[PDB]
Amino acid sequence: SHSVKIYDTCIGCTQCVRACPLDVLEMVPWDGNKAGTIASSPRTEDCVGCKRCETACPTDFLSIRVYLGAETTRSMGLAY
Amino acid sequence: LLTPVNNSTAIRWFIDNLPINRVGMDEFTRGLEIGMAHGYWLIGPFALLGPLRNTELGLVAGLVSTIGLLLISTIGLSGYASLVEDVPTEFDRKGWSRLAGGFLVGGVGGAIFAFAILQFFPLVSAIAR
Amino acid sequence: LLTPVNNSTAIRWFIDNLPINRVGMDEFTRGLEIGMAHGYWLIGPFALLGPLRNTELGLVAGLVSTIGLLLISTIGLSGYASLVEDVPTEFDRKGWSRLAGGFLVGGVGGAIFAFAILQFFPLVSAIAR
Amino acid sequence: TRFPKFSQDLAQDPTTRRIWYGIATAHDFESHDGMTEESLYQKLFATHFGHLAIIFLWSSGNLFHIAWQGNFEQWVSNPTGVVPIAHAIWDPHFGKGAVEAFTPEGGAGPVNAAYSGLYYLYYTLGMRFNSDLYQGSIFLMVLATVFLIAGWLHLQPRFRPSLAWFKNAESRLNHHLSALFGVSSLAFAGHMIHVAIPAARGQRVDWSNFLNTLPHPAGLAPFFTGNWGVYADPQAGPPILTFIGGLNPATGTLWLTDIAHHHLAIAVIFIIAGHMYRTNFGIGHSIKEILDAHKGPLTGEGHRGLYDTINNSLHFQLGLALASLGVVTSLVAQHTYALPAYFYMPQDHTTMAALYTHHQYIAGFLMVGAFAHGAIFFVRDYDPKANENNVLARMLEHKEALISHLSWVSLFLGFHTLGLYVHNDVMLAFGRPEDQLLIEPVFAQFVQVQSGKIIEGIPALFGGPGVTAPGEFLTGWLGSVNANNSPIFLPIGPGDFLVHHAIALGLHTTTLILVKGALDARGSKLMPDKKDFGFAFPCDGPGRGGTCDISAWDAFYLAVFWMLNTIGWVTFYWHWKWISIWGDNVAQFNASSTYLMGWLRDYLWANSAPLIGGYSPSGGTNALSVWAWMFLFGHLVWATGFMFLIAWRGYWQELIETLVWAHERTPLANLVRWKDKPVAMSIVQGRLVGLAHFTIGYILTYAAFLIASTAALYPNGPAAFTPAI
Amino acid sequence: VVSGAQVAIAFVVALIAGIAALLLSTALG
Amino acid sequence: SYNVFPALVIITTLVVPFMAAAALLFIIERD
Amino acid sequence: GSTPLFGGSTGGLLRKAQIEEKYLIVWNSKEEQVFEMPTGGAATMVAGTNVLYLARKEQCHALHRQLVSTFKIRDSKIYRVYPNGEQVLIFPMDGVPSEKSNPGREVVGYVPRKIGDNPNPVDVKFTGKETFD
Ligand code: CLA
Ligand code: CLA
Ligand SMILES: CC1=C(/C=C/C(C)=C/C=C/C(C)=C/C=C/C=C(C)/C=C/C=C(C)/C=C/C2=C(C)CCCC2(C)C)C(C)(C)CCC1
Ligand SMILES: CC1=C(/C=C/C(C)=C/C=C/C(C)=C/C=C/C=C(C)/C=C/C=C(C)/C=C/C2=C(C)CCCC2(C)C)C(C)(C)CCC1
Ligand SMILES: CC1=C(/C=C/C(C)=C/C=C/C(C)=C/C=C/C=C(C)/C=C/C=C(C)/C=C/C2=C(C)CCCC2(C)C)C(C)(C)CCC1
Ligand SMILES: CC(C)=CCC/C(C)=C/CC/C(C)=C/CC/C(C)=C/CC1=C(C)C(=O)c2ccccc2C1=O
Ligand code: SF4
Ligand code: SF4
Repeated sequence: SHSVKIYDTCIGCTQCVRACPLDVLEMVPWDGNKAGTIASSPRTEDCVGCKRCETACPTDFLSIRVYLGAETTRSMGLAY
Repeated sequence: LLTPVNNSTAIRWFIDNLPINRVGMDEFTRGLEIGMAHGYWLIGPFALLGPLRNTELGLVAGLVSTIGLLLISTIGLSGYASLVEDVPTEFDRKGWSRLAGGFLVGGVGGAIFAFAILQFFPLVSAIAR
Repeated sequence: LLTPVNNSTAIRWFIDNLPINRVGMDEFTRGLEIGMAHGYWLIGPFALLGPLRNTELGLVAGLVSTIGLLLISTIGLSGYASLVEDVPTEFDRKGWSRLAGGFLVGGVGGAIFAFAILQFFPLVSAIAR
Repeated sequence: TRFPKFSQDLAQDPTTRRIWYGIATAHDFESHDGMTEESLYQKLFATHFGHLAIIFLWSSGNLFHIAWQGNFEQWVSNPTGVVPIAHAIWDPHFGKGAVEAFTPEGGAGPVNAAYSGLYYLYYTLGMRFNSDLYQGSIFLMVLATVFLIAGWLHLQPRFRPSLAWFKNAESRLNHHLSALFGVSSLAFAGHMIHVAIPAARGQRVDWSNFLNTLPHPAGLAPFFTGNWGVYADPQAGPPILTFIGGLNPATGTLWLTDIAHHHLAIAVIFIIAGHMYRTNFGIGHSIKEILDAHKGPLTGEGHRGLYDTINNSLHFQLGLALASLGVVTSLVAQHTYALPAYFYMPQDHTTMAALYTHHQYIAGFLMVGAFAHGAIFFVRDYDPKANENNVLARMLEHKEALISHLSWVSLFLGFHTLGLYVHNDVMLAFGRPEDQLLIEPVFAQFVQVQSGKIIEGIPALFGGPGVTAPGEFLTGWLGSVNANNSPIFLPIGPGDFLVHHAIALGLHTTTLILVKGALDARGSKLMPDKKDFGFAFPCDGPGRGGTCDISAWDAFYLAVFWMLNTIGWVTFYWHWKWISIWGDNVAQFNASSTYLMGWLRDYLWANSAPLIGGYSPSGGTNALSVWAWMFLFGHLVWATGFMFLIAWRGYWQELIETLVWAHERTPLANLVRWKDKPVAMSIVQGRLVGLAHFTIGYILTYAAFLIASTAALYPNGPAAFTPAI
Repeated sequence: VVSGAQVAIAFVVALIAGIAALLLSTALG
Repeated sequence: SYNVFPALVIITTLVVPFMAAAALLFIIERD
Repeated sequence: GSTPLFGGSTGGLLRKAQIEEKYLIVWNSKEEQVFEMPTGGAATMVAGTNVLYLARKEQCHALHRQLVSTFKIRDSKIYRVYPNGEQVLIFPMDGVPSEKSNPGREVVGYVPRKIGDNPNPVDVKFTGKETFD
């Protein structure tokens, strides 16, 4: 399973959560930004590693990072 | 998707009664019939198109060629049989293993039988002469 | 007592994957591989050192000799198989019995295959002439 | 799925990627599960014993096959009239036309000619009988067994050396310099003086008589009393140690007594050198002390910290070792043709071409690998804190200046060198060959003149080698540099100018790709956290503009193409200049090498004719049919590489899913099921497999062309010369 | 020449290198 | 003086590669 | 208790000890000391309770004889171990040694006559009855 880490530069724009085609991500409440929220990655066992979340992230250098790890049936995207 | 190729009745009866699918068979006898079928016809390309096809030992060379092809095929099948672990009776590990043994015995035997027919087919008309 | 002969790893892997010990095999296919191995090399001493070794039918005499040796060996093994009663799967009575059947089929077949190679090995270089 | 046992990440992969990546990561011992530093060095030491043993088994196999199947004794009796034999052929696919094409005249059966030069090596060392070769083969197999036992023994828990033993740099340097270099070279000087020089004199010295055979009649009495000139004096018996210099005009090769004196002189230098560093006897240098003192005002901290940087990074050590090996391997190639050591080897033109090309391609791979492990060092082992402000961290600090100037030099060379070739090609096309840009290589002719080449308009600056090397070698050196049929400092002209700048383009461009990959290995503007992803990873996805081939591994992959291209230019140039010499066609080389059609027509097109006629419907087959077939095989493999390099993964993965559908729906075949799910090869694997087919196809094509063109059109030559005074 | 005895000797030396390689390769794994 | 053992070619280039491939199949597919 | 310190030998248990019966001998030791195994070789008994698996009852009784004669260890107990796992104490049966007479034992094998008054074999012809009855 890939590791999806969220760093403290997150502005809570939720764009990575909307970008994700696997519902890996969600917003939890936070105090570190004005939005009061931060992305979280509770369901990374469904993460395929497509990095659409990283594409959507607007912060210079990104607040969300996908590290491609061990491959599973889910993470390889296999229908068989 | 349900197609006429997927759904014909005497096509379904034929496939269901091929020795790999036929009810009541042991996996050895399944492999034996399969090998005998394949080894029989497989000598044809080896004997007629092989490098010694125009010499008098062309049939013998095609026979030993076919046995070589069946032995290497059996290595894959017997190795497959040792590693499957999956399903009950015919796809048992011992089940596939008995099929591999029967396939090789039938395969070599089918080639030898086809060799004997090709080597001694003049005898079927020998009564008249 | 635990010795280096008793304990080497790729010696243990080799013995564990000989057909008498290899996981996933049926006892017939076990016997088939064992017979094919033994019948193959056994024709060598019979064909080269037998009484007809210097005549043109020395290989045929060695082939029928090897089949005789395997048939008598099978009588001991099949008789052993009928009388064991002891243990489950491979040392089952039917288990040893299927091994005895496979041994004889493979043994005679290994001798015939080794006969064909010794009788027709000039064919492997026949393309050049 | 327990394979691979060293990686539980890979072992739990249910796809076919588990098999490929287990193979590809099997020798990456640092990244394995449960690896410690101490167990890593212990595993390497024993693995190195296994690699050593393979080298000796390879050499024993060559010795056995030449002894058992070759014609060494028949070749020793007639070195000009006998083609050396590598090994016999037994191929049951051969028809009658192939058996007789490979069967030499009067011969018993089909054989391969040998182009490794092993006969010339064995003969020059003094071997004269098949029993010499067979006892070499047995001895190297026993030597291989000893190293295999040693590797096994040093894995036993009583003999596994500690981590401090492996990191004792000073003791390893003292022993490797004094014994592994020095004593080994001293021993070789012993072989030359006791065995090889008497064999050249016609006196058989072997194990049965070498204890009672004086190599010099005054034996060892001039050595200890300091009267050493007796070993060089022709009136005190045949000399064993000389400094004649140059090449032997009867053979075209180095003087054997010069070779013996060379290895004796450098043995003393290496034995002395291996007394430099401080082991357990109080005296000697600390390497950490030498490095820490060398700190100047412009380079910051200087070399401080570099001891612990090098001694704790195997990738740094390997990168240094590969770079030095690669320089030395090129030097072997350049000096083997220019100063040949082996009897009858310069007369074997195919062997000289094969040996130059072999060692330059090896040198090219070693150079690329040195920069690869330099890049791996920066991602895996480089600690910026322990290397704070030293010369290493200062390279990374001005890395945009390094890359942009390397980019400038390669564009500066590439624009004008290509522009000059194209200018000359247009001139030739329009019938104006006197309007070519033909630049005289006067700076290199200046170098030749300083070594005593007589070239009319070029001055000897310091006064010539009479002033600058007034040694005993000077008469034999000057007689060999100015002689015809002498390979020392070949005549060069404008065609030599243009290809040397093309070579310099290939050297700077390949370096640029490798250095940028090594210096952007840790991060760039497009990927500032690249070191967190490692050496080899596919990309960072299509975001930020797209990031394909961003890893340091991908810069290795790109530079292999440029290395293959550069060594291609180098070996094309060596081959065409030498076949123009061997074929008495130097004026054609000087005329047609200044424009690129001349390279296409007069080098590639003309010398392909015996190769592609190696088999034909009109004339059957000949001995070149195997090279003709390999030449086509190499084109096929190279072109197959293009499929992997161009058609990337997502095409193939969607194709495989339809095949997976087809298998599961096909009767009698869907009963058979895979244990590992078929997937397309990974993005990195597609690049590696495509590079592998490209590279193998590159090498096999050129080797088939180089050997068959030389062995058919220019196989043999005199190599004797008349010295010049 | 390399007689038949010397070929047989060479295979015995090769067999001993083979078991030595077998010892090393299992100690390495 | 054409010294070959053809049976050694058959064994080392045909038989034991197919058996090494079978052995390697057991190594990479077991468990 | 634990096994005595012994590096193993080829003179110990065979497949009979897996399928038919093996034997267990239990003794207490006050001092760690070296004794000869009945299988062959030297072992060391621990300072505690010692348990040792042997192939025959005679091997167990031979060790008990060694433990008495050499080390003055008296309290040895021998068990017959069945392959299902059942232990049956066989030595000593009633806690009192066999050589000392004990009220409570039944006389077994007693023939109430001197040996020369046994009947003739012709007297017991065509029966399974023996002349030692
Ligand atoms: C006769 C035909 C000819 C042609 C068609 C070219 C064509 C080219 N030259 Mg070349 N060149 C020539 C003759 C020619 N040159 C001669 C006779 C010389 C010797 C002086 C050079 C020396 C030369 C240099 C040093 C460079 C070129 C470069 C170039 C390329 C871009 C030039 C440009 O004007 O970009 C438009 C101009 C710019 C983008 C900026 C101005 C660049 C100038 C050259 C820098 C001036 C600074 C300083 C005074 C001189 C350089 C410093 C130092 C290297 C000496 C272009 C392909 C450039 C190149 O190869 O880039 C890799 C380059 O740097 N040429
Ligand atoms: C023949 C094929 C070819 C050619 C000409 C090039 C050329 C170049 N490569 Mg490339 N390369 C190639 C194949 C080739 N490559 C392949 C197969 C790979 C593996 C993928 C690479 C991988 C690679 C890497 C990794 C790098 C290069 C770099 C370079 C540049 C090197 C510097 C130089 O020589 O400047 C001179 C420029 C040339 C020789 C290019 C041709 C210029 C033309 C002839 C001028 C056109 C004028 C014309 C009138 C305009 C067209 C108008 C028309 C439409 C009407 C140069 C642009 C390097 C770089 O970018 O350096 C800064 C670099 O790092 N290459
Ligand atoms: C036309 C048609 C068809 C057909 C087709 C085909 C394709 C067929 C084929 C066929 C075949 C393909 C056949 C074969 C046969 C075979 C045989 C007949 C065999 C025999 C064998 C034998 C007899 C053997 C024996 C042996 C030996 C010798 C030794 C060992 C043992 C054994 C016993 C094994 C169908 C029906 C579908 C339908 C209709 C039409
Ligand atoms: C060197 C070496 C080795 C080896 C050894 C040996 C001892 C071997 C042997 C081998 C052998 C010994 C082989 C054999 C083979 C066989 C075969 C190849 C067979 C075949 C057969 C067949 C094919 C048959 C068939 C048949 C018939 C004919 C009829 C009936 C049925 C059947 C099917 C049975 C090892 C590996 C250990 C290790 C390393 C080294
Ligand atoms: C990236 C990296 C790396 C790599 C590097 C490399 C790969 C390098 C290379 C480099 C090189 C590849 C270099 C070379 C150079 C050489 C030289 C420096 C030479 C010089 C010489 C000379 C100067 C000589 C002189 C002379 C002459 C010419 C003649 C006369 C005589 C005489 C001797 C005087 C490492 C691993 C560290 C780590 C970090 C990263
Ligand atoms: C090693 C072993 C156990 C073998 C057992 C015995 C077996 C089954 C041998 C069979 C080997 C083969 C030939 C496997 C097919 C390879 C394959 C999936 C190719 C499609 C493919 C192509 C053409 C590309 O260009 C490409 C480029 C970039 C990324 C991915 C790809 C890619 O995926
Ligand atoms: S890599 Fe793809 S699947 Fe994984 S969290 Fe990001 S968008 Fe979702
Ligand atoms: S990680 Fe990036 S895209 Fe996701 S909420 Fe934070 S700022 Fe927005």
